[PDB]
This record gives sequence, structure tokens and C-alpha cells, in this order.
Amino acid sequence: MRHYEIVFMVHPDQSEQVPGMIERYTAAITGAEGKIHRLEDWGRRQLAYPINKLHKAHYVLMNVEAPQEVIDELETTFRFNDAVIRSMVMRTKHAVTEASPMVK
Amino acid sequence: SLSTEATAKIVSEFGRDANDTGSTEVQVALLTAQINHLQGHFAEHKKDHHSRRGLLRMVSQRRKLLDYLKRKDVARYTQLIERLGLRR
Amino acid sequence: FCRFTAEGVQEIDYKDIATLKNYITESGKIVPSRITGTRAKYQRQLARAIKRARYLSLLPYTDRHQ
Amino acid sequence: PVIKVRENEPFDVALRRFKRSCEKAGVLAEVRRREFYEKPTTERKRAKASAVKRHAKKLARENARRTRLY
Amino acid sequence: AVVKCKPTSPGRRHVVKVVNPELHKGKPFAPLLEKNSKSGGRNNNGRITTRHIGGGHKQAYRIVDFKRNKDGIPAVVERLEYDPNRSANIALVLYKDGERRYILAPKGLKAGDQIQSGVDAAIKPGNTLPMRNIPVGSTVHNVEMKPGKGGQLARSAGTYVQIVARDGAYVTLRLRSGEMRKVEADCRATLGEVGNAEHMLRVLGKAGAARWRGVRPTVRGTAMNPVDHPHGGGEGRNFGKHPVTPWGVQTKGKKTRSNKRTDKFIVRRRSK
Amino acid sequence: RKQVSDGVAHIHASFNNTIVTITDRQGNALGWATAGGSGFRGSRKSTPFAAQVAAERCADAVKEYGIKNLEVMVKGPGPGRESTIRALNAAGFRITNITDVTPIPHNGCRPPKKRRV
RNA sequence: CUUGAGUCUCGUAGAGGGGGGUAGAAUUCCAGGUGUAGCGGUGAAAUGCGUAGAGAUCUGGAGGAAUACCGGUGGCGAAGGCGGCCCCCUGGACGAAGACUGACGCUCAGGUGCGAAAGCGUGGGGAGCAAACAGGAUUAGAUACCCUGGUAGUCCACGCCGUAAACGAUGUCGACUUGGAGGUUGUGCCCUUGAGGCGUGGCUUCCGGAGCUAACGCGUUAAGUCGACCGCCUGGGGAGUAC
Ligand SMILES: [Mg+2]
Ligand SMILES: [Mg+2]
Ligand SMILES: [Mg+2]
Ligand SMILES: [Mg+2]
Ligand SMILES: [Mg+2]
Ligand SMILES: [Mg+2]
Ligand SMILES: [Mg+2]
Ligand SMILES: [Mg+2]
Ligand SMILES: [Mg+2]
Ligand SMILES: [Mg+2]
Ligand SMILES: [Mg+2]
Ligand SMILES: [Mg+2]
Ligand SMILES: [Mg+2]
Ligand SMILES: [Mg+2]
Ligand SMILES: [Mg+2]
Ligand SMILES: [Mg+2]
Ligand SMILES: [Mg+2]
Ligand SMILES: [Mg+2]
Ligand SMILES: [Mg+2]
Ligand SMILES: [Mg+2]
Ligand SMILES: [Mg+2]
Ligand SMILES: [Mg+2]
Ligand SMILES: [Mg+2]
Ligand SMILES: [Mg+2]
Ligand SMILES: [Mg+2]
Repeated sequence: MRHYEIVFMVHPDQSEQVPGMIERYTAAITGAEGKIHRLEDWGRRQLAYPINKLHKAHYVLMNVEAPQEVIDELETTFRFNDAVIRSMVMRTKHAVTEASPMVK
Repeated sequence: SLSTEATAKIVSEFGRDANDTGSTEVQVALLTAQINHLQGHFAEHKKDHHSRRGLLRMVSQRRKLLDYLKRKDVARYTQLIERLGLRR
Repeated sequence: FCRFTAEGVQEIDYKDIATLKNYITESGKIVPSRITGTRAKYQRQLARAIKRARYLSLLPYTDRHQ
Repeated sequence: PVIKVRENEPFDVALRRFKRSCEKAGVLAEVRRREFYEKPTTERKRAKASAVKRHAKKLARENARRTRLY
Repeated sequence: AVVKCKPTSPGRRHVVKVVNPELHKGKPFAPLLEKNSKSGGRNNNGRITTRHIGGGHKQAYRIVDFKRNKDGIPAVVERLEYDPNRSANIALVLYKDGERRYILAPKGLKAGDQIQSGVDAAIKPGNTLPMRNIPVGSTVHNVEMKPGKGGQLARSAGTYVQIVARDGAYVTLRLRSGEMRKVEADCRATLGEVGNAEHMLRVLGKAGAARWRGVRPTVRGTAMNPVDHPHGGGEGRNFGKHPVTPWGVQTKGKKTRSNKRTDKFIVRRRSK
Repeated sequence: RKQVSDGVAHIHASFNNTIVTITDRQGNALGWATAGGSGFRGSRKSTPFAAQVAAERCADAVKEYGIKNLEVMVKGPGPGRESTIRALNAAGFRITNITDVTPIPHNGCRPPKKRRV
């Protein structure tokens, strides 16, 4: 199992849908025997440059140990869900559980 | 590349001892397994010439080793190539 | 001066926008290693981090109005 | 090279900051270089020449110019 | 695969077959067949209304499902088949409730594959969903023009359409001709490109092949006598005329679209 | 007829020519002037002085609108790039912000070939 | 037998290769707003574009190609070559301690593979650039240089071609022979007291001793002292041409 690190930015008008979404993604990972090493809702945040003409995207961070098939499925879900503006699944070597600088 | 556990299993199978890694038979077996594994990759990626260079090197090493076995000990050579199902 | 020397930084983090802002100029461009004094390995790591942040709109690509 | 003129900043002073900012950014140099396509070989050759000249000049100054000129 | 036939005769030397071994070597599903007698390009007055049509092979008509209305019930692709009535290949599918149906085969599609029409249907090749549901940018085929009418656009081999935009009730389609066209977003559209893409790589190799496909020989207007064609015929090979159809209307470059009812839907006319 | 008080001066300063364009803060152009129209051709319109008189002309043109504050956006490598802003200030606007917006690609389209002179 | 050669364990750095996504800047085009006589170009002009509203400026859209800064006589690769970010597949190099095999090695005529750019075939794509081509200049002429345009091509898939000043103008492998200053990447000890002290490997740049060289220069990455094998040369032209 490969340690990943997903960060996805959500449309701020759909910020209320975010708790359910987090639950769904985590649930899928667990269902597929995926561990969840850190989970940080960073919330609404000011973009450094306007994406799709809209500012203030809602950032969610998720460091996960999962299989790659499930990572692929998650990526596909991200791409087709017209809610997540950006995503960034990024491989990591170890269990990076400590809290991130943005929460710090 | 070949995973650690798989490599260990190969070593145990053909290795006189589980700390034996240099034995000719073990070396040949490891090369063969690697080559077999890489077949799928090269079927997918026919233009991966650099990687195929690596594969070719593996093949050459196996041939050289096999030849060494043939001259040294014929029975071992015959048994090994029957076990592995390698032509000549 | 090479900030990471006191740590011997274990790994540069693209989310650490606080420090990456030391390694980007006013216009958003990456500062040369010769000017900031970063070690070469670390400089490469930082550049990668900056690029990732830019992708995630944590840092800006350029100093323009928005 | 964005500049905003501060309260009670003279215009000439503002201009000076703007010019300095532009020079630091290196906008004019970038544009001039990107005016025409330099071939990759040309770019490599120029880089090599620059490196050689710089090194040679530095060596000459520091080590060769440690003697009595008069 | 494409296969160059060896030159054992001057009839085979230029032939290029497109051979697909995945097709069904067998008889088609008899409930979906029906009679399809030939016209010879003649209308109900018995007159030749389209030249150069005649003869060829007998052909049963497969009843292909362009409407794609079994919403929700998931089907599975049993087998790919040869359809003589179209460039594309068809696919015999089996709906969970027991109904079988022919559909156009999309790209990559094969036996045992699972497909589903509907709104909830997953975005994957061979699935069919209203074009408001399909992501903008997606390549689609068998596209409907009037909601519920049945796919009309991009039915031919390797064809497809780009959903370039969705503004309200209309999606903008970049059609295979290059044409941009507004279509209602309620119009159905099957994901992916239509299969047998190598169809165009085939080379008939002889006159007989065309004949087998029912295409009778074309006679050049300039071969004819002045009474027969506006290109008449002179002593030797003269021409001196501006090119024209047999019925005397300039050919090559003169536009003929006469349709003010539908111009509102044409966002940009094709180019090149 | 309208008044705006605060404009943007877009100084397009190519090697051959200087275009000055005063606009409302939104983007809509009020008046423009060039060294070419200012009465300079060739060697004379590719100079700082020409740019300055172009700037003066532009200021005069937009005098109707009664523009008081002005932010200047300089573009391109040019002989003016300074003369125009100096002239504008002299003509008597408060220069609030000065920004460079020269469009550098991030290694994009291929430039035209090198001149052999 | 274990010193050459290889295997296993753990790490390390890397534009190494193949496939698939994606980001921002910029050019072009398209539609619209503002707006008015110029723009463009050059040594100076003209062709060209613009009162049928261009250039400038703001908004939106399309599409292709390439990845600013970082960036380095930096790195990787047998060479050709490789440069945004992300994932999937994948080859090699290097260090640490051990353990294992036990000369399994070096080189290689034929042979086989890889091999920039241009070029070719078939099917796509086509923004920018640009052989050919067109017009404008310059000129004695100007089938050029300069200017405005501009098609193959440059891009993608899969085949072919099989060559370059494909150069370090320096065949591969191994051993030995004074130094200095760097770069890069490991690793051992020293309290890292700080970025730091003393070692020990790999690759790499410059300078220089002996020696070598016709000289220029090379100089522990040799063009020095040697061993193995290969490739190649024997005056200029004719000619890397004819058959
Ligand atoms: Mg006909
Ligand atoms: Mg014909
Ligand atoms: Mg005919
Ligand atoms: Mg006749
Ligand atoms: Mg007639
Ligand atoms: Mg005739
Ligand atoms: Mg005749
Ligand atoms: Mg005649
Ligand atoms: Mg005639
Ligand atoms: Mg030019
Ligand atoms: Mg790498
Ligand atoms: Mg290496
Ligand atoms: Mg040979
Ligand atoms: Mg090429
Ligand atoms: Mg071609
Ligand atoms: Mg072509
Ligand atoms: Mg051009
Ligand atoms: Mg030209
Ligand atoms: Mg040669
Ligand atoms: Mg070369
Ligand atoms: Mg040579
Ligand atoms: Mg060799
Ligand atoms: Mg030397
Ligand atoms: Mg002779
Ligand atoms: Mg010859």
C-alpha cells in the first residue's frame, strides 16, 4: 500500500456539501481497507489567483494509506464531480500523521 | 523490479541454503523471474528502448551464467533448465 | 542566509507557504540559489514545492492584480 | 514590477522605485532575449563562452593581478 | 487489423482488407432481422432519382436501437456482429430482464461488457444519458437532435461529437464535419466514439468490389453527347465549360444549403 | 461629456512606436495618441521625445473628461517607457500606481528568426 | 582459493525511458464593449493592415505548441538525447555493512539492436515559426542579406530512412605514477557548541609538475608508463566517385 496525500479544493458555494463528501471518500477508502493517516478540513481560503473566475476555495487535506485502484477511483470521482474545482493526489513514502503548517 | 519476498522465495527454492544468494542456479532463477515479469511491461510499452536495454543486459547475463554452468557441471545445467523451462 | 542550516531541514513542505514566501520574489518568481544561499539539493526541493503550491493556488504564479 | 506611490512620496522618487523594480525583475532583458529565436546550439555556445570568460577574468584579476604594476 | 492482400492476380494486388476477428462468425439474431429489398435508386414513379445505385448483395436489415430507452435496466454486451447496412459494427446486448437488442458498437466495446442508459448511468463508453448530464468536453456518439427521436448524429464508423459548451437548455456540439451546432440538452447521447475506426483504411481493389456494394459505374459528363449533359462532347477532348451537375447547376464551390428554418441552430458552418 | 476623475494610462512602448491610451478604470478608452500621429516618422518617432509629445497630446485629448488621478501601466521595451510618464506627470495628473505589464511567455510560441545584419 | 566478475539486504540523488492527466503565462483567431486615425515595418522606405472602424484597451470563447523564474562549465543516459506539476509501468548508477558464487572475465571480424535534424508512406492535427513561392526595398544585377505575407515541414500515431563538425575531431577494458582550487552526490567519526572540524567512496570543471608531443598542448577523467583485443591510415587531386 502506497501512502498518498490528497488535497482537493471545492467551490465555496458548495462548502456546505463538504462534510458529507469527506465522509463518503473516507468511507470508500475504509471499505477498501484504506487507512486514513490525517484529515484536515482547512476550510474556506483566499486563492492566490482566480480559478474559473471564483475566489475563496474550500480546501480539504487527506493523507491516506490505500490501494492504488481505490486511489484511481477517487481521482475519477474528483474529476467527474462538478463540485471539486481542483485536486492533487500526491504520493508520499511514510505515515505523515503530524498536523500540517496551515492548521498550525 | 522484483519484490523482496518473491526474491527470497526464489532464493529459498534454488538456493542450497537460505543465505546462499550467489549460487549460479539462484542467479539464473532470479534473472529468469525478472525477465518473465518484464514481458508484460514491454508488451505494453514497445517504444521503451532504454528499459529494453536493461532487459537485454539481464538476458545476456543469464546466457553467460548458463554457459558457465554447462561447462562446469552438466547435470546441474540440465536440471536447472528443466526446472525453469528454458530452451538450451 | 540558508535558513534550513539550523534544522538541516528534513523535508520542505509545499504547504509551508510561510517559508516559501521567503524563496519567491515580489513578482512570484523563484529566487536564485546564489542569491539566497540555499544548498543545491534543498534548492531543488524548494523549487518543486513552490511549483506545487502555485498549482494549488497557495502561492501566485505572478505579481499581477489578482 | 508593481509600485504604489506612498503618501508624501515625490513623483521623481516614485519613478526611481519603479525603474529599480523593473531592473530587479529583469523585464527588459527577458523581452530582448525573447525577441528572436536563439537556436539551442547558440544558447549553449553563448553560455559556454560566458562561463569561460567569467572564470578566466576572475582568475586573472585575483591571482594574476597580485603584482607590482609600477 | 489491416491486411494487404498479396498480388496473386491484378485484382487482389491493390486490395486492403480490414479484418476483425472479434465479430460473430454466425447467423444474426433472427427476431431483430427483417426484409430489406433493394431500390436501384428508383422512386415510386419508377424513375432513377439517384444515379449509380443498383444490384449488389442481398442484405437483411438489423433493427438497431438508436433511441436507447431502456433506462435503468443494465444490459450486458454478448457479442459484436457485422452489419451489412452500415459502416459501423453492431453489438448484441442482453438486458437483465431478458430482452435483447442491437446497438451501435462503440470503441473498445466487447463481449461481456456492461452498459446502462439513463440519468444515473455511469459516464463510460456505451452508456447513454441526456446531454445535460454528460460533462462538457466529452466525446459522444449517436446523438439525438429532437429529444426522444433517436440518435442521428455520429453514427458512422469511428465518428464522434465534442460537447464544446452547455448554456442553459442547449449544448453546443462540434460535429465531425467541423460544424458547430446547438442541440437541446435533453437530447440523448452515447459516450465514446463509434467503433470500427479502420473502415476508412480499406481499399476495394477492383471494380467488382464496388459492384458488390451496389455501386454502378459513373459516366463522366464530358464523355457524353451535348444532348446528354451540360458538358456535352466536342471533337477530341474539348471541355471549355464551367463544371456543372447533369441538371445544369454549377458544381465545385457553389453553396446549396437553402434552409432558414434551422439556421438559428447553426452556430458556425463547417470549414475545410 | 462625462467625468471620471481617475483613469489608467496604458503606455504601449514598442521599439518603433509609442501608443498612449487613457482609459476609465474599467477598460473603456477615452483618448489615445501616438508619436506617429504626433508628427514623427521613422528615426524621429522611435525616440523618447516623440513619446513625450504623444503623452502631452493624449492628456489634452482627455481633458474634457477631467481626469485627476491616474495609474500608469507600462508595456513593452521602448524608448519612452519613462518619457511618457514624465510628460503625463508634467501635464498634471497625480500618478498613483506605476505597473509594468510587459507580456513575457513561459516558454510558449516560437519567436521569428534572427535578423542577419 | 578469493583479490577480477557477479548475487542478496538497506538506503540515496537524478530533465534516465514509456503511458495517461492537468496548470499558468504568452501568441493567433473569433464574438462583443470603449474608442479614433492611424498601425506595422526600416538605415530610410514600400508592400501589408485601417474610416467597410484598425492599432490600443477590457470581457468571454476556441485551439495548437512550448514549459519563464528555479537553471548551474548542475544532474541523468552507451551514444543519439532528456527540462512545468501529478499519477501508473520501468532501466541503470552510487554508498553502508556484512553474507553468498568461485575466474563465471576483457575485447570482438561477421551479425544484431539503438541512432539528432532534414526527408519519405498512411491517417490526424496545425496556434507560432517557416524551406518553396509571392510582392516591396537595396543594387550595376540581387533568382540573397532587410521588410510584408506564406505552403510543405516543425506537432501526434504507427512504419521507413540510417546519416551529422553523430566531436573530447581522443576505440573498449585493466594496472601504475607529484599537486592545488572548486562543483555535485553518498557515508564514518567530531558535542552539528553554528552555517561548522577530521576522514572515506562515486561522478565532474579548471590549473599545473614529471613525462610526452612537430609544436599547440595533454597532464591520476593523460595525449604519461604499460598489457589484451578490435577499427582505421599510407602523397595531393581523380574520389568516398564509376561499375
Ligand atoms: Mg455517383
Ligand atoms: Mg468514379
Ligand atoms: Mg468515370
Ligand atoms: Mg462520345
Ligand atoms: Mg446542353
Ligand atoms: Mg466535352
Ligand atoms: Mg468528346
Ligand atoms: Mg483537340
Ligand atoms: Mg481551348
Ligand atoms: Mg521582425
Ligand atoms: Mg527522475
Ligand atoms: Mg550515472
Ligand atoms: Mg561490426
Ligand atoms: Mg523528425
Ligand atoms: Mg510526415
Ligand atoms: Mg500527413
Ligand atoms: Mg512568418
Ligand atoms: Mg522572411
Ligand atoms: Mg560518417
Ligand atoms: Mg552531438
Ligand atoms: Mg569521425
Ligand atoms: Mg563492447
Ligand atoms: Mg593542464
Ligand atoms: Mg597519384
Ligand atoms: Mg556512393
